[PDB]
Amino acid sequence: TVSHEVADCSHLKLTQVPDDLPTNITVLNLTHNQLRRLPAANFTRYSQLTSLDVGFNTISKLEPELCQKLPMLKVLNLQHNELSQLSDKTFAFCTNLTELHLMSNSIQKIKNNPFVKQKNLITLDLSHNGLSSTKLGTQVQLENLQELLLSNNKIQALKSEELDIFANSSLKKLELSSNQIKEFSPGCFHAIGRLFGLFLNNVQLGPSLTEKLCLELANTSIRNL
RNA sequence: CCCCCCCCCCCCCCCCCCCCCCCCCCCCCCCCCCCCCCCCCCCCCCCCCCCCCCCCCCCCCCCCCCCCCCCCCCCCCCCC
Repeated sequence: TVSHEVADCSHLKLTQVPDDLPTNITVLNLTHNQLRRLPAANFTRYSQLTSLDVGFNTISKLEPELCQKLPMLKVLNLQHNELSQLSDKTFAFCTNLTELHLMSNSIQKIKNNPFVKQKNLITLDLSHNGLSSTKLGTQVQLENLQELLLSNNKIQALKSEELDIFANSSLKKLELSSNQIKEFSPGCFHAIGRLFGLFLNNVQLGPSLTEKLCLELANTSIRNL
């Protein structure tokens, strides 16, 4: 685990996090490991981190006390894990995050409300998940959100009520690639506050569905398609 | 030569309630085993593409060297 300012533990087959590192480290990387559990009790010493890349590992579920100890954590990477369950208190105490990757966690459904308790989030990733609807909450949140990725999901319909959350959000990227959406609801994109870019790569529309898509983009601020 | 009415004690049967003890079924939680699917760690094997390295072979170019063939010149000498 070589580290001078950047802490790297890539491809080192770690089972538990190390406990001998400088306190003032900002980024700590443990990609490509098998941290089966990530206890919060081992991070008493680690309280000055900003980015935490713990992706490509085998974490089952997370605890609220993990980011209690981190008041300055800003990047939280959970790529290729088993975090299939989310709760209101999963990301409650930590709200300074501006980056949150959840690619390939086999997330099935968003139950009630995982993302109100943060307002400074910028980029949200939900690629390679089992989501079938774009509903991520009940009320309106993610005011400062700009980047949203939902590629390689199992979404077949893009309903207007599913995007009522983003009535006051400026979104520059809606990554909905590799999802077999076959129905478009009126006002689905008008519910979005500020839509700037739509990405529908590898998605089977056809000419008629493309025409309906363009009709649904009437009177909006889209820049890229 | 008889019936009736009171009372004690002990029975038997029947309905209700409360106890233990057990059986069957079911619920909840936990453990073990088997099967299916998925993720990650490595160490890899096979195939294709791309890039280089060595050696070698064919063809070509350039510079030659030797030999053969042809032509010209210089000097010397004869024939009529």
